[PDB]
Amino acid sequence: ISGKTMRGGPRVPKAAPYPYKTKKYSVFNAIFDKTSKRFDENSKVICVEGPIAAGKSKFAKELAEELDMEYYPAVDLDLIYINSYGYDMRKLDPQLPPSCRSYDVRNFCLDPSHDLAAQFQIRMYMLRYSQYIDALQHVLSTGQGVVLERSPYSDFVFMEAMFRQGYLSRGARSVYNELRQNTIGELLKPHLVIYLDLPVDAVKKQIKARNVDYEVQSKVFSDAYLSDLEQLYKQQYLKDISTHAELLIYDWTAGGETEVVVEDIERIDFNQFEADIHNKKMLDWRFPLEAEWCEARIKYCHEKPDLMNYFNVPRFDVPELVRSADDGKVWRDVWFNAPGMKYRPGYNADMGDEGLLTKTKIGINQGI
Amino acid sequence: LRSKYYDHPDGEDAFGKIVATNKYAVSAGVAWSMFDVLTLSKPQGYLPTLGRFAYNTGPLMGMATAFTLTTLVATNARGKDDKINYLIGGFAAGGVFGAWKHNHVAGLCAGLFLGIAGVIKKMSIEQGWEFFPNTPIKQYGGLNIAGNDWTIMADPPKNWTTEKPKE
Amino acid sequence: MIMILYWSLPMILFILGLFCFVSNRKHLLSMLLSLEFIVLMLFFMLFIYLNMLNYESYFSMMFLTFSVCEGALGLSILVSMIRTHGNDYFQSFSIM
Amino acid sequence: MIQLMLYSLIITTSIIFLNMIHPLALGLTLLIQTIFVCLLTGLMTKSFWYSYILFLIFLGGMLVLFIYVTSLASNEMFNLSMKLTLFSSLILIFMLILSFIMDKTSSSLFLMNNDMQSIINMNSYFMENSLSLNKLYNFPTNFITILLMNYLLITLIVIVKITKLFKGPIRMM
Amino acid sequence: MFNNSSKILFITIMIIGTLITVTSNSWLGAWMGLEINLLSFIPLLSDNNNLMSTEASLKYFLTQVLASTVLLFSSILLMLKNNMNNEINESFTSMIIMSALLLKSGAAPFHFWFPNMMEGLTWMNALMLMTWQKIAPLMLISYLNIKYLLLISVILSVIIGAIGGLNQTSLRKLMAFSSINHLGWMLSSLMISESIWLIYFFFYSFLSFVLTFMFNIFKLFHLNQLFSWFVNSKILKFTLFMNFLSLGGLPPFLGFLPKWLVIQQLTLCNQYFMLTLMMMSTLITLFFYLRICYSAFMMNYFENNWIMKMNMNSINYNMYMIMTFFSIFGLFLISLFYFMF
Amino acid sequence: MFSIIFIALLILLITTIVMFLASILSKKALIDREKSSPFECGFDPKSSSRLPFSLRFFLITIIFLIFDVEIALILPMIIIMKYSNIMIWTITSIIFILILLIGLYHEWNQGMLNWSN
Amino acid sequence: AAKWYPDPEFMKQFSGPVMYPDEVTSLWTVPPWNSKVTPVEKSVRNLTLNFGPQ
Amino acid sequence: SEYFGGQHLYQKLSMYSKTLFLMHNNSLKIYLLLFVFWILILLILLFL
Ligand SMILES: Nc1nc2c(ncn2[C@H]2C[C@H](O)[C@@H](COP(=O)(O)OP(=O)(O)OP(=O)(O)O)O2)c(=O)[nH]1
Repeated sequence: ISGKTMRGGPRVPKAAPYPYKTKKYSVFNAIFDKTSKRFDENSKVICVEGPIAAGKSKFAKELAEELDMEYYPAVDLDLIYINSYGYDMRKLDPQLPPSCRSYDVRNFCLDPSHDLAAQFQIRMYMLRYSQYIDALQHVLSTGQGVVLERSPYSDFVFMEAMFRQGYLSRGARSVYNELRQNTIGELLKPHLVIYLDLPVDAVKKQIKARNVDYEVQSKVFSDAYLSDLEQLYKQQYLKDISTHAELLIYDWTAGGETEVVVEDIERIDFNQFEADIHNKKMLDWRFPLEAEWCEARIKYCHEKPDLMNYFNVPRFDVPELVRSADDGKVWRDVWFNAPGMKYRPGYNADMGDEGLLTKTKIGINQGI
Repeated sequence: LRSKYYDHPDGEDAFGKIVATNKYAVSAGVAWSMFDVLTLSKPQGYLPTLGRFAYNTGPLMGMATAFTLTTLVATNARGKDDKINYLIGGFAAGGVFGAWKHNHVAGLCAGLFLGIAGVIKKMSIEQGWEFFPNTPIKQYGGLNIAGNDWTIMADPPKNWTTEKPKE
Repeated sequence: MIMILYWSLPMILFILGLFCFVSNRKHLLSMLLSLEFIVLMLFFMLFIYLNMLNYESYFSMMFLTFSVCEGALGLSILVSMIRTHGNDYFQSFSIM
Repeated sequence: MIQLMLYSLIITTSIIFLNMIHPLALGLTLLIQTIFVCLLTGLMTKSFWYSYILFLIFLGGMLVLFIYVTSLASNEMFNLSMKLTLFSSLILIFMLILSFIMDKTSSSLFLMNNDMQSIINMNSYFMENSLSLNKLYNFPTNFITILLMNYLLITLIVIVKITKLFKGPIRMM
Repeated sequence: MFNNSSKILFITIMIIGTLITVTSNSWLGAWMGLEINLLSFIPLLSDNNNLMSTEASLKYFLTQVLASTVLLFSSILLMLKNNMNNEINESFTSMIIMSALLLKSGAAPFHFWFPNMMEGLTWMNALMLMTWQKIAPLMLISYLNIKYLLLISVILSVIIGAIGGLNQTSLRKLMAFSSINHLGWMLSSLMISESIWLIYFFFYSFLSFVLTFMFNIFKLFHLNQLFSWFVNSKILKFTLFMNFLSLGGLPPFLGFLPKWLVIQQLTLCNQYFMLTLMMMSTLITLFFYLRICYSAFMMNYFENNWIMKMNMNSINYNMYMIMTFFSIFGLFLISLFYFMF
Repeated sequence: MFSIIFIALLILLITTIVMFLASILSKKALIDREKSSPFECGFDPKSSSRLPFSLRFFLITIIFLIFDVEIALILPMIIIMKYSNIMIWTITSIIFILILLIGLYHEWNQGMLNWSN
Repeated sequence: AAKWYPDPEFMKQFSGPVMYPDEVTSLWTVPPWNSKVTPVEKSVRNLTLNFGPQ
Repeated sequence: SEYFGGQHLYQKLSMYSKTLFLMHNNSLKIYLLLFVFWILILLILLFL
């Protein structure tokens, strides 16, 4: 909110950030370390969304730099198909059965009708969900606000747009809603959301500017498909989130300047809504007592594994998402014997890790 | 009114036995009937509620009486009070169960369930052991039950002596 | 009998208290109303027994302290009832 | 004597209390009975100290539940039951008749009133409630009072946590 | 003890409340401890995020209030006639006390409230209810010496506890009916001794302490979720579910030793007929445990494929794996235990 | 007592006679459909008075029940000061009033004494 | 040979809210999988006063 | 042999498990009323 010019200098944290990447924050940690002491005017969450290929990433980086905000790059399937040691899981796909073959954005743009599309869309929701929670931990433990490109709240638009084009089936949409309902309610909605309304014709021109191989060659980015996204952002997402978060709309800040945009944000006031307790605007982040602050911090810092275990919703009547038992055995063999997947990250000796005899530590909010 | 079934030999005191068995017929009937009218059937009105009490208790009285009569009749007719008598008794109550449930098979099979049940009861009476005997061993502590005490308050002096009294 | 001439009346009153605590009334408060009715009768008997002792009536205070807390706690749960269901009617609760 | 008539009234008010439906009808019935039970208890005791306390304690509970009755069960109905009025009035006079023709030396409770005590009882010549309430604040029973204190204070922490004041008022939505 | 400093308090005050009951040398003192225990559990049990949880906070309150109320009623009546905390020869007035305590613990004839309040509890709440709340009630029943009333509850407990459980799919509701059966074994073990009961209770809590974590750590609430649950090594998932067999009391595992010592003493006391009804009825309890193992013993399943990864808490899992290890290999340590001799 | 009850009844009879005189001594006129209508500043009323009246001091309302039941335990103090052990009486009494104050100040600082807002 | 594995149709047995559904129980539906039932926002009826003129 | 064996026994046990479900599908009041009935009987026998 207070840019570097307003403060005249870099952000001055109220107190030292808690090392949330390395130390857990359970109940007994909360007794000695309090949460509210670190919150500033800039302790907020910003979602910089827009249509496809609207230069959100460039705008976010510049924006997050002015407001001294942490910038979180948009999720991609490389986070699933590239392990920590850097090995590419996709190289293993010749071995795997066809149903378990790797699927990415490239594939979606090239064979959008494949049954793995329903899988692919749920993964994006799951990835955004985990990343979104990671931002909250950074906010609550460091007090520095975060800038996100696309929140999990906005992800159902792509699933809905894909459904209208007929790529998905009725079942896949039914499954997606149950996951979203089962999980979405546990997040804190963003303080501010910024939208970059590029008209439909413009984005179609803009996509060809990137000159990405598969996108230009693809057929998915049709007028109908791209039009569906526009109708979904404005009619369903933006109309809903504005009840909680401040909403700014620009034709394209990616093509425009950000210094004007930062000066637009700082004009927006975030305290007028604080007066009424039950006011919907920014309701989620209204904690009366210090206990409520710590509870939210504990939930995301210490109970994220619970948050990521709600995605277990059993639905087998849908045939697309089900993975056959015979494939699962084969897939388990190949997947978990790949270099670096034998053990948890940081223990695979064959990948060069050393000292395992005297090593006993595991990461926090780490897998396995 | 308080008659015990085995107060006399097997082929004796018919009126004493019928009262004893009908006692347990009514008690079990009402006990189950209370659950039936509140938790399962839930009749409405003060009259139909009695029908559930009669329905669940009535034939259950017929069973007990039938067993006593058939068991008593068999004891005299055959000339000996042996296990087959109670087996013969059980099939009578089973027959009444079918008439109650309007089911030919239910009465027949339930008679066998009841038939072998009676046989074992006679086994107990004739051999001299009990079904729910008073516990002979009742343990009220560990090994150190008199030693393990943790209280802090000082126990003031005693007032009794284990020693033999002085005079 | 002694128990009939002296202790019958409070016991008969107590069971009538329970039969209020189980009868079908729409509002949850009907349970709370009958709750401290029973407590009032429990005090009455307990006060009979404590007075068979010459000086032990001080324990009446101990009993009263727990009487209010169960009523006070009983009232708090009702408040939490309202702010999830919106109303306290028994028939509004899932039958399980 | 009035002890028997107190027996009749407490019985009578209890019969009707079983038949109340309206919460305030229950409350009025209960309030009337709290008077009688308070009166009756002091008859069979060396003092009325506890009747005062009991009366005071319950009146606190009487007000509070009206506040919630008037917020939750405000809109409800009464129904005069001619069966009930006759039945209570029928038995009430019937019971009152017995108390006049009762061997009311036999009906009196054996618990020793202050006057029922002997003249030699030296401990009965002190203040009205000195000894009885004494060991509420002496070793070792005092710790029980202390235990209540935490229990009451810990209770005071329970209500605020169950209540969650900050999430709004209470309305019968 | 999961969210705030306040939850830490309520847990401790629960311990104090239970201890006051089982250390009290009179009925009245015992009854007070129950009241202390009552309000220690409700705030732990009530959470407004769930419409179901507040309903659970109700059914428990109405039941427990009635139980303590009737319990105090009889205790006053008991010493109105005997003038002692103890009755020389047990009679009806002592039966009434027993009836309240059984309802306080949800034994068979008065168990109805107990499963019907398990819909809206977190797993950690169910453990406190299933294990700890049954200490104070059952421990006072050891004082009363009525046989037929106690005996009837056992026979109905094992029956109702088993047959009811076959029809459930909610694990929280299933465990309730499972717990009612194990409750039946306690009361049977309680008419013979307590040291068996103290031993048997400790093992029962141990197994339930384990199964609760596995559901709690992976937030499973329905049978279907077990099949959909993802685990890296199907061998690992296969072994975790081998705790249910111990909860079924199969001898190769630790969970039978408790059942075993309860039979070596019931048989020693000539209660042969009881054991027939109990042990036979335990099979039905063993049945629906196997229905859970359908998701483990078969070990190649059709599972949803939008998960490749297990996200689990360390410390709970760290303590859960240790507890599981003994739950499968704990038998050879019977040599060490010296509390049965 | 028994003296007080008699005068309690006698007073109640007397006060009862007072309106029973008023009900007769009162001028009598035909009651109108509007005369008996409620008073709400001369305009017909929108809302029955028996609608749910929202509450904001509910939390204090419960705390009131508690604080009274500790008044039951302070009142006996005086009566047993001449007769009790002074250490036990002194110690316990103080840690009774400190507990109360600490409870009060704790909630006051937590803001529970403030009304719903 | 072909090997049978627990299939979707096998597990449909466990899909309902109860193993042996009947008329009463079949009508029900499985609770939310996260076991949280968010309370539903309802109406707001506020009393009114014609404060004044009298 | 399997009429008295398993398949029928299951068909009966499941049938009872249905019945116990309805017995659990009642208001909380009914169960408490059941308890009070039990108490009243014991009290009545006490007078005798
Ligand atoms: N099916 C599907 N595709 C998505 C989703 N989110 C992003 N994409 C795909 C759509 C396009 O093929 C492609 C567009 O990438 P982006 O719009 O995110 O651009 P990028 O973040 O790389 O940089 P920029 O937006 O220009 O700042 O990614 C989704 O939720 N579902």
